[PDB]
Amino acid sequence: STTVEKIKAIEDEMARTQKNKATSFHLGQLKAKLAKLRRELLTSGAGIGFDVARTGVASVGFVGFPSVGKSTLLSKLTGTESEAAEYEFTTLVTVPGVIRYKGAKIQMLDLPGIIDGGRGKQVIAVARTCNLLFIILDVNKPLHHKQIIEKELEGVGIRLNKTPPDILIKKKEKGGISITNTVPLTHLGNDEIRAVMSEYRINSAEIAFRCDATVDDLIDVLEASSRRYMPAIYVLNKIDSLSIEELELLYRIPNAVPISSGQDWNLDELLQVMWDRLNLVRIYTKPKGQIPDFTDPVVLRSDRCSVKDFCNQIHKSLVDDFRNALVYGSSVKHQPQYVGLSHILEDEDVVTILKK
Amino acid sequence: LEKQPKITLEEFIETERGKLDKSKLTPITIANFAQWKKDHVIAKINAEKKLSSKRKPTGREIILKMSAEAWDLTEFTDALKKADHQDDGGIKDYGDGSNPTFDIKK
Repeated sequence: STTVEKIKAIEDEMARTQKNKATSFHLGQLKAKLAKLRRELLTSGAGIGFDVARTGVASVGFVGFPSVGKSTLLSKLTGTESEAAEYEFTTLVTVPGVIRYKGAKIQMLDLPGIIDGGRGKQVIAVARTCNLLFIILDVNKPLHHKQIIEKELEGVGIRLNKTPPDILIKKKEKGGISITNTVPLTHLGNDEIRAVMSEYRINSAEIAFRCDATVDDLIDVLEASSRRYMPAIYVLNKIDSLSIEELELLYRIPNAVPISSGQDWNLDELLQVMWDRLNLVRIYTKPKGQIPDFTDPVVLRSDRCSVKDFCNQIHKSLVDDFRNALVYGSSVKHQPQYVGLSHILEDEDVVTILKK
Repeated sequence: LEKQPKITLEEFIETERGKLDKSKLTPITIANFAQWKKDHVIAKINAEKKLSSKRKPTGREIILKMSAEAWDLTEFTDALKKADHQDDGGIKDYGDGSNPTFDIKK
């Protein structure tokens, strides 16, 4: 398409343009032109729950180049040997399997489709709607592969291990672009900010920087409705080619879990960290008379754990006859407390619902 | 050693790994890894112990203190866990996540 041709033309220009005081405005506009185009590709009911059935409280995506290490990894994590489709590179997404960890069903997807150089947009949507990604590397040759995986993921608006930047943009009527600043800005000039805002055809606005924002950070904020921020774990396979001191050293890299898929080393850690990053919320049900069961929590998602959500998870009707809920736990500022439907629960809260 | 500066995987490959004297390295055998793992896990436990003292107690933890010292939902819950567990045959259960094993089926 012309739109896919337009992207390559900009990537090309950027690569042959040296970066100085004189070129920075244009390059700022180019980055913005590029960002806008890339979002248009996502523009279309997509991803998990649509393009594949959602089969857990969380869905977790694996991204890696084909290898014996990665096949063994998936087989081992899921308990079932790789199926015919998990060996095809023309295939775009597979489900290696569903696991249960601390009571939560977690769907594990493999996403070879993200690496390929209608259905192409389905794999992208799936990737974007995962709760966590594992990036599988061979620690004997990590850089080339890491660089491609990241480019492809960033390219489709996924932001790995990031919180949205603290920039406020208030759109104005008159008087052009006005800029506020907390911590001094080491990466943006006003020229570049204007470059981005004008490319976005924003005549007049008030922008407040509470972070040492980069030009990409600003763009991310402008593109906030389509950016997907997600935890990613760098799985560094093949540590048996290293040494103890080298292994220790990998733990100085954030979000890395070094493993050996052959020996099983650190698979336990891998799963623990996965759980930690997914931030699911187990609620323990307690009837008025008896105690909470602690055996069968209802597991809610990080961004969907209201008392309302708890109720619905148990049965559609409950909301209609809801008086209130009695809650013990970290979500309430006194033990216990009565709360309403909109009350946001926290992992291992204990809950007793009451009838209207 | 304490709080040490963080590194990238790039930094690791390009400069950090090479600072090491290769003739002093400890082989990563089954035995040496087991010893390293033993200490690794012990540190986690010590780190967690310190965090526990500062974290608000969980609803679970609160009931447990209260223990150690009206809506009948049965029908809906029974049904829910039944549904939740019906496909259990094809799903590997890690339980509480302690001491997992990694046997492959089929």
